[PDB]
Amino acid sequence: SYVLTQPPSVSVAPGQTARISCGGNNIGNKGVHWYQQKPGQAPVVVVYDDSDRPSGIPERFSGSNSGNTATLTISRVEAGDEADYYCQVWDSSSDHVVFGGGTKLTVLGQPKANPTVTLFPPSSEELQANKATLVCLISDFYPGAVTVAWKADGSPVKAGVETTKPSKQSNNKYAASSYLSLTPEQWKSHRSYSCQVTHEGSTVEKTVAPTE
Amino acid sequence: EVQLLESGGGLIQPGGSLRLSCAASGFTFSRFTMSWVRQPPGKGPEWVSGISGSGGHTYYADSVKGRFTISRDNSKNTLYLQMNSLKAEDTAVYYCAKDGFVGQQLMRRGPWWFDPWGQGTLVTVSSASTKGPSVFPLAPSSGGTAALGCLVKDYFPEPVTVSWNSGALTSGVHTFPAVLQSSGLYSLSSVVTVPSSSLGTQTYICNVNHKPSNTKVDKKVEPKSC
Amino acid sequence: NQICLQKTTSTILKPRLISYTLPINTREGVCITDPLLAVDNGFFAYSHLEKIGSCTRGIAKQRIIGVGEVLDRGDKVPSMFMTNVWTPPNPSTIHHCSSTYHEDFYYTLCAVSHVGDPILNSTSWTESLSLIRLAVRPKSDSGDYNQKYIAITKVERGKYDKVMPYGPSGIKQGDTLYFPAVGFLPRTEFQYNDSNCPIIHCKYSKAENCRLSMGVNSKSHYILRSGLLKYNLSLGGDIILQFIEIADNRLTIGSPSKIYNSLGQPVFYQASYSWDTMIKLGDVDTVDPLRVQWRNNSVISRPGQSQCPRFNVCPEVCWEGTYNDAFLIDRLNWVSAGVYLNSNQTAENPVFAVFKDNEILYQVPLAEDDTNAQKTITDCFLLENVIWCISLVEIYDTGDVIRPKLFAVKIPAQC
Ligand SMILES: *[C@@H]1O[C@H](CO)[C@@H](O)[C@H](O)[C@H]1NC(C)=O
Ligand SMILES: *[C@@H]1O[C@H](CO)[C@@H](O)[C@H](O)[C@H]1NC(C)=O
Ligand SMILES: *[C@@H]1O[C@H](CO)[C@@H](O)[C@H](O)[C@H]1NC(C)=O
Ligand SMILES: *[C@@H]1O[C@H](CO)[C@@H](O)[C@H](O)[C@H]1NC(C)=O
Ligand SMILES: [Cl-]
Ligand SMILES: [Zn+2]
Repeated sequence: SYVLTQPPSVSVAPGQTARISCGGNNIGNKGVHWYQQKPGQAPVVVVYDDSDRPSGIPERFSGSNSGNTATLTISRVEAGDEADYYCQVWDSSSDHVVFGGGTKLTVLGQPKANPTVTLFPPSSEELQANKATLVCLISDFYPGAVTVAWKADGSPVKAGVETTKPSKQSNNKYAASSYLSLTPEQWKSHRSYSCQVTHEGSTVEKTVAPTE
Repeated sequence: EVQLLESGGGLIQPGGSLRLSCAASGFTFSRFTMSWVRQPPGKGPEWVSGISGSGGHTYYADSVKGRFTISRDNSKNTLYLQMNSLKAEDTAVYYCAKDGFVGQQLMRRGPWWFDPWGQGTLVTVSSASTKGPSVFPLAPSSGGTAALGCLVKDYFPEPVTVSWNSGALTSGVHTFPAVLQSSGLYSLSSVVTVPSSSLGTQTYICNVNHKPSNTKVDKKVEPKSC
Repeated sequence: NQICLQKTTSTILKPRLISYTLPINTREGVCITDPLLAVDNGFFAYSHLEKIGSCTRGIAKQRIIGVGEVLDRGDKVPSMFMTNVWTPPNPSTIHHCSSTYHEDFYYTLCAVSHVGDPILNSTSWTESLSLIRLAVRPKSDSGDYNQKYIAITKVERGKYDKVMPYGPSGIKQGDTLYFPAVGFLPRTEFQYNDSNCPIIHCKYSKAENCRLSMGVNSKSHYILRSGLLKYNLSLGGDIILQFIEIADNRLTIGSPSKIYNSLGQPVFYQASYSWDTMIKLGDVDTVDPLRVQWRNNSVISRPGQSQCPRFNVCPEVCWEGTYNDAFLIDRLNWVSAGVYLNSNQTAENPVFAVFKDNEILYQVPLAEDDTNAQKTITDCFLLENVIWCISLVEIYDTGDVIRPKLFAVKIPAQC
């Protein structure tokens, strides 16, 4: 029931010193612990009891707790440090262990690369099966995070959308895909459909029309 | 060294029951509090339940109380989780986690923290039955290139495999990872970027193979006539 | 001696902050720890340790042992007015001080150590005890009347290797002082019968859990047994210190304790530092040997950790808990007053309460729900003919010095 709040994203360059935040109401009244989770692995404790350091953890990982925010600052940041960071406390008003939402720490070993977007309308075979699926394919973007928004004409659509987590390609860039599932009557009822991919503040837009 | 080895995960329908086990070594098992911590896909971890070294006290999260049972056999160094009446939102990777504190203190600032974690065991609560894909063509008609592909739709479970022209076409091929829909079925697309020069002189067929349902579909992707 | 005897969720208790009259200054990275409080016969004793930096791992700056008078400060609220303060030269060497009032002086018995807390370094500690006598009403031109320091050398320990004061305050009986104390006994010499550990309704308990948990860990060289340190002032000569072990009825690990006068008789409290976490207090049946008629109290416990949390009753091997004593204010109805921590596994949420064995009559929070608080010491008394209790509470300030606070609570005569 006690709530821990974390910033969703944090970015630095190699060897730069980063600072991750864990916010909770009067969080100085609680002992904060920090875990690091590299992709495909289990989390690992890097700070416990606000500031104590477990043996085997480099000294550059440091923790502190005061007032309404605990902070895990990492100095001399390195490409190995790209991981998800979670803070954690014990809530004695509920006897619960509470986690934060997590902070993606990104250190950029690459210049920014805008995604290439291709939009596919529903095929005639799928339409003859009384189904319609819009296929928006996103490739070759760095860093690996995008936001997809679909539009019916100029109007937003938010039901029937499924977007994948980004995956790293073989060229170290990222790819993703988003699917808009439509009924045949709501596919034909509009003049145009658009998939808008927003990557690092810039948006790339692709449009398809039901009337070929 | 301390090892935690989880097992018992798998696929189950909503309302079913699964039993997780965690094999522990490297420490005196009965002197430490042990917990299960789960991580739904794409989200952060969530504490499920914990148990004291003797098992005299059990602790549960509200989301899980009344359905799961934490227990512990100290002669076997094994931690258990009997999950009953499973729901779709219970789908996650479930971790064994050992209390990291060692020493003698009367009180602890943070009485619950975890070191180490196991590598976890995956639990999938889904209604999906095994189903072959429906394969639809993505017709081509961006520079001097065209993009054509295949849509591998509504199949379960993973994986599928996609080839083009029986492996003769590999350059410019991009098979995207699948999406998991509301229904629990997967969909993916594979796209080849080709010269538009070649649209009238080379044929393109995608080869989709879904071994779980023994489904092999070949789909010729041709330019549409508008 | 009229107090309300009916339970009520109304807040009829109005705690007053009275720390203004004590020298507890606040600064950037100063922590004040290891506190002591005693109130007897209109006088008091107080002590704390000023540290620089970490409250637990910080450097020792100043230790003070002070006495004075408890007086109506001007608005019919009692407060503590210091008259005589002593300062030891090496503040990192003084440990586990215990104060007892007797005939115009406060006698504080302290342990001397250059290895840290003796509890956490039992075998390396060479037993060293001393006593500082402070007059509650100082005189000029008096020599050693105001302050007298004596090292203890005659110690009778019985079967125990080392003995040590272990609690905030003690009691006098005639002209003999009694201090809360602890004896270090090697495990090998400890006589205990496993069949006596009560696991009967404890499915996950083992017979060995009691004997193992009499030390700070299962493989500890020593077990700790609480008791008394006796000093007969009428003897004279070279002072003799006598350890009196506590009886084995409801035995728990040696822990900071308090023996005190209430309504003409000695009362005892012992901190629950293991698996028997229900509050341990009651009238003293006999001082020597020491036997306590523990109350069968069903409403007050202490925060622990995950193995023996609050309200644990079944034997485990655990060294967890806090010191939160209670003061008997009415022996006929056996009612007590004290501060407890309203948390299962963390030291937070202090609540001043007036309670019987099986019922909390009334209570009031002393801070916010989340405010950190560890040790609490409560002593009650008459001011004119009004019943007051004074409560020292270790409290953590989120904004800032982390320091003890002093509260005066009037016990209502009516409802
Ligand atoms: C503390 O433990 C008791 C049982 O011992 C339980 O009833 C109570 O809900 C717990 N408190 C919290 C805040 O969970
Ligand atoms: C405990 O005593 C030993 C003596 O052998 C010495 O390391 C030191 O004085 C103490 N250690 C700690 C950590 O307090
Ligand atoms: C203290 O010593 C005196 C002798 O001076 C003796 O009469 C008295 O009984 C002793 N009291 C105690 C409690 O031992
Ligand atoms: C507490 O209960 C025990 C066991 O019934 C009894 O022997 C003891 O006298 C009781 N204590 C009080 C103060 O009544
Ligand atoms: Cl161990
Ligand atoms: Zn519409």
